[PDB]
Amino acid sequence: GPVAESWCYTQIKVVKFSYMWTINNFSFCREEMGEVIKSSTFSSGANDKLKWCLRVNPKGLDEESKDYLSLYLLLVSCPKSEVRAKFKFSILNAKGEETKAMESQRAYRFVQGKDWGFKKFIRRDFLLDEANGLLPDDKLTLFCEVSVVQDSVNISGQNTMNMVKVPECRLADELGGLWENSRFTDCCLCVAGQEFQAHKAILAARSPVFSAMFEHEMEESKKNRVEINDVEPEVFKEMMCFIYTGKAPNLDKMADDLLAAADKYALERLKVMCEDALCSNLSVENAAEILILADLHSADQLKTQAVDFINYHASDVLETSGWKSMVVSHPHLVAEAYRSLASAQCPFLGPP
Amino acid sequence: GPVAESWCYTQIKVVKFSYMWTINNFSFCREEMGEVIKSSTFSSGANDKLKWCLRVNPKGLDEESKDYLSLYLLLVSCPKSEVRAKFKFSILNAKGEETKAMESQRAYRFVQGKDWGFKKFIRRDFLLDEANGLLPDDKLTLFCEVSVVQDSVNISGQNTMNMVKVPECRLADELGGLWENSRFTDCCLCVAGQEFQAHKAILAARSPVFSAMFEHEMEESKKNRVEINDVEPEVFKEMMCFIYTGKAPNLDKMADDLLAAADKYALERLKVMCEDALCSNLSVENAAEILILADLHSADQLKTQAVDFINYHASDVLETSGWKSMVVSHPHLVAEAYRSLASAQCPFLG
Amino acid sequence: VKFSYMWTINNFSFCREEMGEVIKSSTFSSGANDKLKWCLRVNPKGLDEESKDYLSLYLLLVSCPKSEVRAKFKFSILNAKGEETKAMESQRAYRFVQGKDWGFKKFIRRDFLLDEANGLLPDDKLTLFCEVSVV
Amino acid sequence: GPVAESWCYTQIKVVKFSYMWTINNFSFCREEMGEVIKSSTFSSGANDKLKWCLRVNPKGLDEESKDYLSLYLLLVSCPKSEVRAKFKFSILNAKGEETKAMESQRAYRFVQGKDWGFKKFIRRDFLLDEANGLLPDDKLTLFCEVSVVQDSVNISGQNT
Repeated sequence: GPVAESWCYTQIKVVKFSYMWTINNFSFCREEMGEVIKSSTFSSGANDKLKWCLRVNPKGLDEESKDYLSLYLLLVSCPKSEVRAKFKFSILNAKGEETKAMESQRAYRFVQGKDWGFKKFIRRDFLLDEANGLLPDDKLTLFCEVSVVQDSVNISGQNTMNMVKVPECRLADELGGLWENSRFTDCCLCVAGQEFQAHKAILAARSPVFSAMFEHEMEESKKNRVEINDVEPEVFKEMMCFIYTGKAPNLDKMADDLLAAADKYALERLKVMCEDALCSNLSVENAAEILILADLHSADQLKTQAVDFINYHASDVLETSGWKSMVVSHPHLVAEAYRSLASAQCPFLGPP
Repeated sequence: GPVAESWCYTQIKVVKFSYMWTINNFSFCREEMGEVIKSSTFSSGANDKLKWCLRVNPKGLDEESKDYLSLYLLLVSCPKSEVRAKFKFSILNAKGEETKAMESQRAYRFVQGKDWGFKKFIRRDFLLDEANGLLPDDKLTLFCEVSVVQDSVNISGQNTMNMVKVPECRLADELGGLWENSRFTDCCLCVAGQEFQAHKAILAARSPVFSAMFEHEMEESKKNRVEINDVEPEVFKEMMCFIYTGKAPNLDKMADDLLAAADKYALERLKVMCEDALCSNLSVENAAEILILADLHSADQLKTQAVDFINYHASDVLETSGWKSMVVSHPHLVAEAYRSLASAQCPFLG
Repeated sequence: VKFSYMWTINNFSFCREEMGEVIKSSTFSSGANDKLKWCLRVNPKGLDEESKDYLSLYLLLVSCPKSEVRAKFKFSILNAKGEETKAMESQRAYRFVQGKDWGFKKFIRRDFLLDEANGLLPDDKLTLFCEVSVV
Repeated sequence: GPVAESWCYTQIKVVKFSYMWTINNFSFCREEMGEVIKSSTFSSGANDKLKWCLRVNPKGLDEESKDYLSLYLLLVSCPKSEVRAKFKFSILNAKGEETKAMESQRAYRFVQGKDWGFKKFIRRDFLLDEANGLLPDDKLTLFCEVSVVQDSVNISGQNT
């Protein structure tokens, strides 16, 4: 383990798109040799100006490929003249696993309107055989993965310089002890009959709700006792810990009540923290309750991921009693669920 | 089962419809009228927009097909100009016949104003022969389910997740805004007459020197009326900026006095930060001045760096007036210089 | 429904690439119905190994409202004067689908194009003239 | 030439750098096979981000090029990932005109720290004889003309 006086780091940026192309009732291939079936243009968010498409010859490109379905990748739109990429084609069987997954050894050069692919991809008989499982419900399930390389960039770091070294920011390190020791604070803070000691400055700096609460004539006379009963002390301690310190250690065990309290007190960052923590806990059985919580507390990101989840897994949630209470308690939730479900994945019977 | 991101699916759903039609007196109809057969047309499909007609010719329309009986699918008008429909007519098993009956293996594209079908279905005498059991009550029922497979394009879906954003902590910028606003201030710090207002708890948490004076029972008077005279106002503002923000933006231009204030108020991080500023500023003219300042303020890292710099550049440093003044003013400083030049090096032959 | 296309390539002797790549044009149509989008595809060298000393060209249909479109295309090269020379068409009405290319791989000899007395490469610029009729 | 309804003028941008290099007292090259003597870094005004240089080995690179002067073009710095270019080298004579000018037909890809050149550029004794005059006053004048090709762009001009 040597120590280097200066170190370097050159990273060539790799971005990956993936594509899923199914062909229904594929034995009705509809045409003879020379038929090219295109697919829709696809891209990811970055940089979203790289449009790719797949072109399949079910019969074959040429007379050597008669018993060979051929699959090609064609780059339709690219802002630059050259993009180099490496592709991998695969076919899903009835279970769904990869089969005949073959890749490209080379990062081919791509231009506007250039296609690179495998003319010798798969035997026509090996696909057409039902016992191989490669045409489940006559659905040809292609699956493509493309990795584009960009220019690499040089970090060009250098250590063993600037001999005197400053410490890391001590602000949070010391102020985390401030709430814990509860020193030089003035005002009481009652939650469920349990009192804590806090001062107005940090609470007003980190929450507009308390900023509006303390300044409205109560600080002159009733500064000590404030009325809070919507929340419990075991979540309120974490509330004060996040307010004073800026960190949330015990977030997963209380991501519901902390979300409710942050929604109550306009804690934007804490609301996003509870959103991420609870959204990592998404599952089939607890979809109705998290949907209800997100709609109640106006969590935009959480409700977006929740409606995407319920549209993807609506086949197994409706039988649970959460949906059965949800329909009677929140009809608007059912309306929003139907509106989200009837437009994205099965809008107008395609796919059925 | 891998996951991917579009679900293209090319839904190529087919349009099929049910149909009922009965033919009466099929045995002697050729002797009745002949070959030119006209039957009723029907409309089906999307709200009966599509037009179709099914009829059976009992004998060949021309001379060549007199051997094989005609089941021709007449198509006066088609739905779309391109219909690559592999038509598969069927019978709902009036008797047992699902093989040896001519069923289409390859069809033709149907265009507007053109009819397409097949002219050979079964041998005429073989059909007329009742011994094969192909005469159920002298009537045949048609269930023509036309299968157009042309409509396929396309549907699509983006199908993105992107997880959650998770913005960064901003306690530093928030506390800087708190210092700038000065809301609910607990103590008044007066420096050179000018009064700033600050919070007691944050100052005590950051600097032990401020922490101590707010604990020695000097509270009834020194809360609002603490005097701070040995510092400049701008250096006090920069030090309060370090205390509240945790950051020192303007530190590089005022290293020495800010180091002095940091030494006075025991801010170790600010002390080392001003030390770092001073260390990468050394020149032969004022290096002894830096050493004097570092020794005065007990800055050990900067002290060692300046001592080593002077040891490396001693041939030019000794000519400066600052060295000649430290020789008089700070003798043990030059003693440390000699110690770190001799004890920390050598032997060097002689 | 007869389109027309005057598609121009400059500094062609700097063909920039070896055998087996394609310089596409941009999508073009007429005013009506302006939905059938077409594009030429020219390989400066041979598309195939046996063509090689050859200049292949195709017409490709990118966007189509209908399924299959019947059309007859005629390619030409406009010389230094500007007349239609090396003009050869397709007699058959070929069938065009989403992403089909039809044309002539053996369109013109590369040496016959690079001959400077022929005048088929004026100012290192080539002007292909395409006329496609859709029925 | 009839008027087309729609047309497209496709513009493959090219830039050209010209370079003149003068080596005085070249016969005092002072070293054997394997010595490289570089030139100053050079570019044009726009975009001035592609920085070129020449490199010459007086005796040669390889055992095949003992009696061959070897000359290379080296791209010292370039912000883009790759740059495609065609170069042409020439040696000026005593009267100053081009002589033994030889070029490269294929545009080579250039990247950080890559060179491309002619190892068998000119016969060494062909240079060193006085009769051809390609070494006037023991001065060697090289003219390097390089062409960098860029992105093509489509304008899509539509007419009535």
